[PDB]
Amino acid sequence: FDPRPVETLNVIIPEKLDSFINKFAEYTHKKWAFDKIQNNWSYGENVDEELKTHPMLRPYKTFSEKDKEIYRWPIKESLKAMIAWEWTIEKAREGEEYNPQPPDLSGVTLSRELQAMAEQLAENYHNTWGRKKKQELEAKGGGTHPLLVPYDTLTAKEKARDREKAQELLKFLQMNGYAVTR
Repeated sequence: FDPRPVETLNVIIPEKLDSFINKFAEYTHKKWAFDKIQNNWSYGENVDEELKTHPMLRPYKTFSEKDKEIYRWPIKESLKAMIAWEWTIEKAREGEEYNPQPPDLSGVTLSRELQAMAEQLAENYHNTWGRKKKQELEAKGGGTHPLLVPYDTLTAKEKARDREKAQELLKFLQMNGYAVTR
């Protein structure tokens, strides 16, 4: 297994997409926050597993730029991968879109083409993780990991997390009236 994640260092995301990045970042936070709250988690100055408190259990708008970046960076990385593949992301249509009530993406259907595109994004997520994992293993004294194989050899249950991340992005894009082609 020789993972080659797409280089995004010099890939520039158009300024106009800043709005979607922030919106999707907020959505991702709402999703995380919603789950935590349903599990009796509350706001606290410090992260506490026993008291189930978390300082980030608060409106995304009240976050500092560093905290917002926790959500925005992974999103920018996905977009930079898409731009690197010369995919087109154009606002075509108007979007169909402490108690966080995040939008329900359960009813969003991706075309076969967008699902196919989600596969390439998911593969890149796996190659990114793989390349980072190899560098971690060596830094820690060597070793191996069972998931260090090509994406296509992974089982369905193993592809799941990568697929859902790719689906979430493409769903929210579509829900906001963005058309994605190649």
